[PDB]
Amino acid sequence: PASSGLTDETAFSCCSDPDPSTKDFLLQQTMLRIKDPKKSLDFYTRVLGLTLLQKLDFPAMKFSLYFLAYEDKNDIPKDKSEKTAWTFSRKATLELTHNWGTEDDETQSYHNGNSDPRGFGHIGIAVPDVYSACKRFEELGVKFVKKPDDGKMKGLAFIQDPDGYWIEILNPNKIATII
Amino acid sequence: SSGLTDETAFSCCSDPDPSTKDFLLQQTMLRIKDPKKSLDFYTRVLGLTLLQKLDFPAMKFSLYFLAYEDKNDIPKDKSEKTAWTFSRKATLELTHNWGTEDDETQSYHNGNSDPRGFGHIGIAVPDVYSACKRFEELGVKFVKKPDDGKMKGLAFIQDPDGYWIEILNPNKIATII
Ligand SMILES: FC(F)(F)Oc1ccc(NC(=S)N2CCc3c([nH]c4ccccc34)C2)cc1
Ligand SMILES: [Zn+2]
Ligand SMILES: [Zn+2]
Repeated sequence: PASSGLTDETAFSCCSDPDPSTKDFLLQQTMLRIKDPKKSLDFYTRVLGLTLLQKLDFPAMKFSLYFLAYEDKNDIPKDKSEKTAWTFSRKATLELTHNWGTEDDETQSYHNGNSDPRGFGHIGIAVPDVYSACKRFEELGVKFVKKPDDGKMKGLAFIQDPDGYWIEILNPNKIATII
Repeated sequence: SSGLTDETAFSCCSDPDPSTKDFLLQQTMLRIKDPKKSLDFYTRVLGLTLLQKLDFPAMKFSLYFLAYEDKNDIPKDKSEKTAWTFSRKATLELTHNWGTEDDETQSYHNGNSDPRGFGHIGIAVPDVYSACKRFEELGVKFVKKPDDGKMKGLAFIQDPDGYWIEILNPNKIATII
């Protein structure tokens, strides 16, 4: 017969315990290409409150990388080598990739993964209060894909960044409510 | 061209608003064709733990949450488990739309060919060369071997959907830059 999703039993049976060699692995980054770092940096820092950990430039290859994360800026090492080893050992960073010149091209944009052809869906941020977070987002001119009370899943939002990537806004202590 | 100067970049950065103080970067969502290949890949090859599984029969999809977390840390009772899962940093939400697994004319787009957007997720590891040795041994497909290309000591592998996963050592990137 055709799909009905895996039962917990089938799902749970596909799960292995971590091999000891993987014990110090961490999920360090999600990389997204960005058209204009001026817009993106302003959005991710001012709207969402993330910090720029490091900027890396690769002139020969004509791109820059910007690493953003929820980290205290006073924790960032000043020295470029110690900064680099710190940035790349932090959990949950965003690597924003700037291919030089895209900001000047008015016919160029990246694809957000949510229309054909689909793949990547979104990043997601946990906040203590979705409704107050989104009220602030609204006051700052943030574009919404889904307002918190819109649609089936009440109490949950999606906003877009300056490239159009979707960002889920959720409250971990109330997700239990909205099945 | 020539990129942003540090002064231009840094000048676009605001200090965080206090209302954002408890925000955390909780998930990256990827759509997956076959949850069987994927759970196997991410748990066994990569060593992540399945925190939780969610089903939405009305909409015909399931969500699988994976993260590097000790399973003995997972709340046993089903309600508080969810609030734990959704408060962990750096989880992967894998989205399975029912039926894609049986379809041979379907695959998802990895973001690295036209039209580009998403690039990859990235895993920091203590030793890239032994990790990739183990990966080779389990039959993992590579996009870039660690010694392949200019940037030595850094690898890209593919998951069962074709998404790229960077494999890196934070203490050797400083050398690599
Ligand atoms: F043109 C843009 F817009 F920049 O779009 C892109 C999109 C993706 C990339 N990155 C690619 S294509 N790869 C990563 C590293 C790598 C590839 N083959 C290899 C063979 C040997 C060693 C390393 C590699 C493939 C570079 C530029
Ligand atoms: Zn990367
Ligand atoms: Zn999500």
